Amino acid sequence: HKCDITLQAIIKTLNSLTEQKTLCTELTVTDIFAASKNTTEKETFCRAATVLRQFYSHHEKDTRCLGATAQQFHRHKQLIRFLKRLDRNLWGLAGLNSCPVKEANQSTLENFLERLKTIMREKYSKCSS
Repeated sequence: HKCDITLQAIIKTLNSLTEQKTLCTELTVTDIFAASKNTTEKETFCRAATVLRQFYSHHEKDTRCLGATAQQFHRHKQLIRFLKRLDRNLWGLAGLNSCPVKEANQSTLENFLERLKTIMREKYSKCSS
């Protein structure tokens, strides 16, 4: 379950998420990676899934992100869709719903996703020859 193909599904979505820019990828999320100690692997996924869920739940209908042009509106919806897909996979990996996030530092969504991608790519690396 640890080196499950789900790792690839998460990476694929993160690749799409970071090659896509929005009017709000600069808005912030709690930096769960600002901890001088990321707990167990499952706990890290639960925390990442938690911060992303509050982000898309709070910005799906945000006037700052909805967009003026058809293209902006499309990218917004696309972003929300990808976040939900990423979140779904993370919760699946976490096998946990109740996890505390105490970090004060706020990082832009964009930087948070790049960081998560790095971590995910590392897991993939540790799983393969």
